[PDB]
Amino acid sequence: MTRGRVIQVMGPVVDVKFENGHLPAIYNALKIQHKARNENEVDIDLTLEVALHLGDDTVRTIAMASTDGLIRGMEVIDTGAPISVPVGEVTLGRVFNVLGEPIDLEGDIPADARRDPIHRPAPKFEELATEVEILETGIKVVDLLAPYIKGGKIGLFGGAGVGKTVLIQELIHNIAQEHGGISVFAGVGERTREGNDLYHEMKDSGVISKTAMVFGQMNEPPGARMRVALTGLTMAEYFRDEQGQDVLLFIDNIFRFTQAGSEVSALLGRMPSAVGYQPTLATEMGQLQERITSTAKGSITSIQAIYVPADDYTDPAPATTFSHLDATTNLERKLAEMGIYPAVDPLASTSRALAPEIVGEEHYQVARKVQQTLQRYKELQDIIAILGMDELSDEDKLVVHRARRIQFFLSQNFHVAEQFTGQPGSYVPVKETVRGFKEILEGKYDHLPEDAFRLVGRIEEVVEKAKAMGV
Amino acid sequence: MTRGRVIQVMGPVVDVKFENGHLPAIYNALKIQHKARNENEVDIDLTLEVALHLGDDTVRTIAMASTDGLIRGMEVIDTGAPISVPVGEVTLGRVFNVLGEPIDLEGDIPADARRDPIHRPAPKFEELATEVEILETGIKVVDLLAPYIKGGKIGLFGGAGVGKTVLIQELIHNIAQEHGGISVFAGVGERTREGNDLYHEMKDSGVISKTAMVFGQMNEPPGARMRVALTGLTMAEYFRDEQGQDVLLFIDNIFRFTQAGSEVSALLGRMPSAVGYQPTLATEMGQLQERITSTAKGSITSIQAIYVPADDYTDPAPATTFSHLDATTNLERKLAEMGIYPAVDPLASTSRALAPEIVGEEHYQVARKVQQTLQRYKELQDIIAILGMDELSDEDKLVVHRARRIQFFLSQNFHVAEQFTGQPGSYVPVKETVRGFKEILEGKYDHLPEDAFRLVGRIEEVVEKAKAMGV
Amino acid sequence: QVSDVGTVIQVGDGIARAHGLDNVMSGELVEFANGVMGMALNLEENNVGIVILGPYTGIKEGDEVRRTGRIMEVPVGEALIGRVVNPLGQPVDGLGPVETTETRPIESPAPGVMDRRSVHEPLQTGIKAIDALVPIGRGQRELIIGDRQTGKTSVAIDTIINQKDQNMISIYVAIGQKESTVRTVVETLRKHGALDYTIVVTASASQPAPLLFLAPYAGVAMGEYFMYKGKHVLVVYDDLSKQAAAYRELSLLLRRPPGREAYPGDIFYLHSRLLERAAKLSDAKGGGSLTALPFVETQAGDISAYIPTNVISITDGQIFLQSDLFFSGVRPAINAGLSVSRVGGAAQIKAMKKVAGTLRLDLAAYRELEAFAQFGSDLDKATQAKLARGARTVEVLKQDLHQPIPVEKQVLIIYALTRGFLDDIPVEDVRRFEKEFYLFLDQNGQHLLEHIRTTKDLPNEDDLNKAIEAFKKTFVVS
Ligand SMILES: Nc1ncnc2c1ncn2[C@@H]1O[C@H](COP(=O)(O)OP(=O)(O)OP(=O)(O)O)[C@@H](O)[C@H]1O
Ligand SMILES: Nc1ncnc2c1ncn2[C@@H]1O[C@H](COP(=O)(O)OP(=O)(O)OP(=O)(O)O)[C@@H](O)[C@H]1O
Ligand SMILES: Nc1ncnc2c1ncn2[C@@H]1O[C@H](COP(=O)(O)OP(=O)(O)O)[C@@H](O)[C@H]1O
Ligand SMILES: [Mg+2]
Ligand SMILES: [Mg+2]
Ligand SMILES: [Mg+2]
Repeated sequence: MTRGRVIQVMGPVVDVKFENGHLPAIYNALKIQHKARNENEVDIDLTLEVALHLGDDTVRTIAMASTDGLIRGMEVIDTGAPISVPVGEVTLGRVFNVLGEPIDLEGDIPADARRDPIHRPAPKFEELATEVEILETGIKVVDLLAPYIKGGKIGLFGGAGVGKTVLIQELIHNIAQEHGGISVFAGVGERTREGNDLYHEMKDSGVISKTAMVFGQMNEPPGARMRVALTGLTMAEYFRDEQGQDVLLFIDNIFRFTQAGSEVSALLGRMPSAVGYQPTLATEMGQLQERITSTAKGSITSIQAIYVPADDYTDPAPATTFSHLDATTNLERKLAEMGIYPAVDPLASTSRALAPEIVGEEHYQVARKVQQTLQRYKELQDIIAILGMDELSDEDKLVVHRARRIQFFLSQNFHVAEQFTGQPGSYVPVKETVRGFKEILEGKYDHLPEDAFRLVGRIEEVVEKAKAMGV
Repeated sequence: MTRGRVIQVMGPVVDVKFENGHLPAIYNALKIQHKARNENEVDIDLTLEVALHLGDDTVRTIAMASTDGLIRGMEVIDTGAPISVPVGEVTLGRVFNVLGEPIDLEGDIPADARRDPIHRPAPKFEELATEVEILETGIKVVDLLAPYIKGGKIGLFGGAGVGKTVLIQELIHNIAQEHGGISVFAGVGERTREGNDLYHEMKDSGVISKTAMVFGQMNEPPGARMRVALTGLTMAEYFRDEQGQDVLLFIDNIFRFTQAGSEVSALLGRMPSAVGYQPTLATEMGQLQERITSTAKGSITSIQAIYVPADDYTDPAPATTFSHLDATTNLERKLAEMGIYPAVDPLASTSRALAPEIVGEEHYQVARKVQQTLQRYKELQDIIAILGMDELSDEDKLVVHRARRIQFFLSQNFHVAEQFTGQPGSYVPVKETVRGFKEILEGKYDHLPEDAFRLVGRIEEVVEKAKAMGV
Repeated sequence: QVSDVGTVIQVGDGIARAHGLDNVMSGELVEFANGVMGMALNLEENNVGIVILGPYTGIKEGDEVRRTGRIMEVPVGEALIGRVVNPLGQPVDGLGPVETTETRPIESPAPGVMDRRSVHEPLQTGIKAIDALVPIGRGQRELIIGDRQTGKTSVAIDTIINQKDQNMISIYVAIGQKESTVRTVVETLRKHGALDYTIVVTASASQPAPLLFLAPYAGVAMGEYFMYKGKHVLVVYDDLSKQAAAYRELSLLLRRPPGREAYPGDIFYLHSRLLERAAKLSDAKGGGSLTALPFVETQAGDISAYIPTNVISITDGQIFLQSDLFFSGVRPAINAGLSVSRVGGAAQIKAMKKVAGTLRLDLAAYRELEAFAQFGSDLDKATQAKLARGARTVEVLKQDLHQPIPVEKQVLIIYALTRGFLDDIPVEDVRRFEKEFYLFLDQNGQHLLEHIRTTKDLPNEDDLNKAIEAFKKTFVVS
């Protein structure tokens, strides 16, 4: 094993030279650890990722930290293996970066902890699972309009609307309470304040003791945001293939992953394409998302909020992710145009779980009734806009009667951030919520004020709060 | 005693290679003199300017002429000094090209006259004027909506065939004859016949006595269309520096200056921006516009008629020159078509002269109310076009009825407009403009026909017009 | 003496290509043997692409550069208070050069994630609309965007001026601002008396693109030293659009590949470094705090553009200004519909949290119903009361220029019943009503607002219901 030399630097892209014979392969982890020779120099500690072979015994790499301080002629140490992250019952509760260094600040991982490669091919078709298990999320809207397939993949792609972060934060707590399985939350480009708030919330709640997270500072060079989420996937892979206990995973964003990769891929890349994006965006994203799949041994279920620039879904970067999600909540404005939040589009959001033979038709009948009563408003809203008088030239009668009032009964209050709004709330299962659904569809409480069906927990809560609120 | 030989000739861009170490500095006028050595050659006395140093003792230059007849191997003469212009009181009443040589058939300036190289740095901080006073013109719209600050900058954006030159000429008529100080007109990239049509007109009028005129027209090469503005601006800066007199400054079309870069810089080897404009567009425009400032030693009131290609205000050329003007008026082709002049946009044109603390509280009130009415009238066009007129409320029936009167009372006839039609012009005071807008505002003249307010000056003219017409 | 001396080959467009420098370290400062500065950015295989800081006329071929090994630094210190400086530190208004010697690297690591806190300290902006509807903490990153002359600079001026009775230091960074306008702003600041704490850094149009690029970094670096001291620092930008334009021009000159709309790839990795060096520092690193208000320009509020799309995803809150509303009579044209704030509630006092929790709902409902009733013929009169109340409460949310209204006087006017008291002639009463109410409180009921100042929460409403009744009786109807 010999050493290498640095030749040229452009932005975060850094070139490395090597002798013949000991040339490292692609995706190998290259590490630089020098010291200052004299006063005109500054100490540097940084690691690199191999991308290309340009011939002439040269290799083009990228960085994982700030490149300020790199000087031509440095000695480059080759490890020979891809970046490796500790796995096992050592990582439960810690806070890791892209390299695997625990910034949790309690201590440093032992040098012989089981370290596994980040990059490897996804599991093959030979054994992929097919069972459809439904998860009771405990939120009426997600359980009704498009219930989540526990084991597949769920994606709150919201078209980059405001109102996702809070939803993921609430889902963490309530789903973890539902099933105390292993949980992992990874952020590919983070509002550092939001990341710290989530860490403090988890530590206060106590669920941090049975979870593990990796945070990518959005100020880090695009190498970290390109290769961060694979750390969470690797840890989930370990916890699935080592103990069989079913694991649940979160992703804060994927579009920022694509963008951060795209910038470097175009800087050193062959040529641009699309709207200035990568040439290999589809393959890069497919190799990542295709690893999150339920298997014969165990199941991985993930929640990924997706950013969509300018609220235009024709963007290829999210447009290519649709095939990788089995339950899509197209939030868009998510009724932030109305006072309502964070409701998911009541008709556009779709999933695989909408089937009488998958959910049991006892819920499908109620889903039918709710769909029919609530879809007709916007279907005739553009007409009632002009015909907004007291006239009845339109047979929109019961739709105007119900639509807004029952849309108001599409928001939960049990564990909201009272620091952000202040309202209390109580938990609700869909099993007992179907009773309130049948009651509202048959119209027992059509005489109650519309403001009394808004921001409420359960049907008994609605009726009692309505009776108390201005009778 | 340095000599060079031409190497590479590309259109109006010419290369020269000099002796080692003895290169001329950047921005030094290079003269090419030659005599026809046979029947198959042409005499050439041509000038260049240093642009880039591109390695191996090479110099890449730009030319101020057609570059026709250059032969690879022609000898090069270096003057070692930038493009100089005759400067001082000698040039009053004269006309010059970009190079600083007269063309008015009045012989020539003596060869020993004082002269100054064009390029120079911008003023510092301590010598910038802070106070604001209003320079009034006589046109109702500019007098009221957006006053012209003396000692600031005024720009007149407009399309092709909207009337920026007419506005400039009428402003000359209104201001120049009644000021008493040095005046400078530096035509750049305009219709060439305007040179005659303005020179003989000013000679007939008499204000030619104490004016300076610089003519770089369209047919001239891109180098000339670049440097003509700088020549005129140095000629005006001399009088703002050394004599302290109040100096006026006109620029027919400063857009051509920044456009000629789009023609040259492609040959110079720079890659383009999203639009064909050069990547340095910001720097050249900034370094030119910064030399037009008010110092403790004098006052410059510059009027610069910026042209907007394709009527696109998202074009970088207008979209980045907004920050360099303290007052402006935008000319609307749509308003021009439907019979309003000078077709000054009342809602898009703004300025920092408009403030209640300066023009008066009642003046500010009148301006705000006019803007309110015009804004609502502009907004209601969708309703008017889609579902008739009398579907509005009772109030809007009067809001539109007054806005239609206002946008026509803003019209006027000009002394220059005496040549397009025989009807002469008028001269209006600001006090009576304010009072007339008031009397329209409280509906004193809503009974008069709406279309009778076109082509008037002060309110007495429209009164006597409604009197004279039988209706 | 030991050094590594280079050789300048190509000069043009403020760019110099140097060959040699066997000991060249990326990002260092270098001089061109003419007293001018320079920076090294593109360390190609056999040449160094140096970026020229300042005038480049005097440089030619053959000049030799001298290494310095100095990471690009800017002086900081307490003597900078009240100073207007070039990003290198030298003042532009004479007054003698800078005095403090403490320096910091322009490119420095951002504060760690574990060292931050849930920002729970309000900021007293003093403008009614932004105060009530879009709160600002002491470490938040609010974004302000809009069209030209929609009042963004006026909002910045009001925000910086209102800091007259707090422990705040305000840092102004005017990127691309015209020099005469910068002088006018300095004169206004001196006339209002805010130079006792303000550090203003200016970069004219005539300044080179490298300086226009480095100016915001210099400002934030100056802010960081005061941050670690334990103070609170406010940093206000200008024309990050022009900052991005300058960086795009530089990247195109250095022959880097261009991305979409000619912007280089690392624009986002640049803006993230620019913005994410502001937060709240816990006691573990000193109880400091720093908030920033980057500004972005746009055409008619069109947020489809690449730079606004890159910026809005970073900032914790976006403030929209629209000339459409601004010409309509809403002088502080805060578009309350599309303006959000990810620190809502926790950035408002225990009184504003009580009173303003319904005002945004009422305004949204007013716009919701008036969208249906953009025409007022044969409307359903049952819902018209809320339309009237929204119309007569939106009138409250505006104030004139150079008028900082204190939160204590603001909370009474935006009280959840003050949005719903008499309003006998609301179309014209309320404007003079609020001024006469402030004078009435300051001459008669100063104790009422003294309780609000001392408690940060509402007193018993009857104790102030009496004052409201007395003021209604005394005030002359209109
Ligand atoms: N104030 C005005 N009164 C009457 N007619 C006007 C007025 N302004 C413009 N016009 C009409 O519009 C025409 C515009 O002529 P002008 O040469 O000024 O065009 P322009 O828009 O400045 O374009 P360019 O400079 O490219 O020729 C005039 O010839 C005249 O017919
Ligand atoms: N709320 C307001 N009250 C009073 N005057 C205002 C208000 N907003 C803007 N103005 C005035 O309108 C003009 C707007 O200019 P200003 O530079 O302050 O705005 P801007 O949107 O920041 O513009 P710029 O494009 O230069 O950044 C000024 O004359 C200012 O005095
Ligand atoms: N569940 C919710 N309940 C109430 N307000 C909400 C909710 N979700 C979002 N909001 C509104 O949006 C803000 C938070 O938006 P956030 O979810 O952080 O946006 P993003 O996902 O784009 O980061 C809150 O302060 C509030 O104004
Ligand atoms: Mg988020
Ligand atoms: Mg014309
Ligand atoms: Mg402004």
